[PDB]
Amino acid sequence: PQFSLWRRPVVTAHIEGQPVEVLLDTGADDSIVTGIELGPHYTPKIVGGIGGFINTKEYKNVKIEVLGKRIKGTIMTGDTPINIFGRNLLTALGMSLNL
Amino acid sequence: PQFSLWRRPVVTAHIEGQPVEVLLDTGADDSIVTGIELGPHYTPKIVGGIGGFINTKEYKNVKIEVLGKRIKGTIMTGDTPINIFGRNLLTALGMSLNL
Ligand SMILES: CC(C)[C@H](NC(=O)[C@H](Cc1ccccc1)C[C@H](O)[C@H](Cc1ccccc1)NC(=O)OC(C)(C)C)c1ncc[nH]1
Ligand SMILES: CC(C)[C@H](NC(=O)[C@H](Cc1ccccc1)C[C@H](O)[C@H](Cc1ccccc1)NC(=O)OC(C)(C)C)c1ncc[nH]1
Repeated sequence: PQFSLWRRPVVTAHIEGQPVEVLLDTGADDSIVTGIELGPHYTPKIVGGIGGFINTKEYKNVKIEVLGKRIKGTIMTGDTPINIFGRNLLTALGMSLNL
Repeated sequence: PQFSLWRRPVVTAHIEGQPVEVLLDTGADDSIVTGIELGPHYTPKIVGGIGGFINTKEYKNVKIEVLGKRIKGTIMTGDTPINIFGRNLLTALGMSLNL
């Protein structure tokens, strides 16, 4: 599809069956979400942005369904004020920025 | 053009004469640059990032040249880890996000 950017590109995705709305972020390296419980097998991390750093819980090989595609990829869960899908999940779907 | 998001979409902008590497960001409602100072006539703002709230200096009608275009926009200066061109300049340039 084409997101023209006059509204925030918010899309509904299913992460291991849970339904969540996420912002398609070209400015983020990772996809950080909150509100899904994915289990005790994570690698602890810390990522930065406008306002400072945040501790994350990284999970690899996660079943993701977003925009008619189904991919497997790394999602981080943490206290992020906005759910985000960064370039690691946008490249898996083959999305791109066009001029 | 098309940017495939495998590498961070950073380009060169010349904000009112001055050269700056900026990140093409769809997750951003505004554009915030650091390391340039645009002057005393600004309106203070607060915007929220991932680590929390920052204060920015907002300058309206800033002439910009990115890719082959000469546009005018609102640029904010503040404490960002990376210079970002958000949805207000991307729509001005006419860029889209596609799958
Ligand atoms: C939530 C994350 C995905 C996103 N942050 C990033 O993409 C940031 C952008 C950034 C660039 C340069 C310095 C600091 C931060 C990247 C992550 O913080 C850091 C970058 C970094 C490296 C070394 C020390 C400190 C930071 N990278 C990261 O976590 O993952 C990689 C893929 C590079 C290993 C962000 N963008 C906007 C708001 N938050
Ligand atoms: C470049 C900044 C503006 C950007 N922040 C935003 O886009 C933020 C965050 C956001 C993104 C997506 C969905 C909801 C909220 C919106 C801005 O913070 C705020 C909205 C807001 C203000 C006060 C309290 C709460 C929200 N917008 C803003 O200052 O600019 C306008 C002119 C649109 C009002 C950011 N920081 C890190 C990544 N993106």
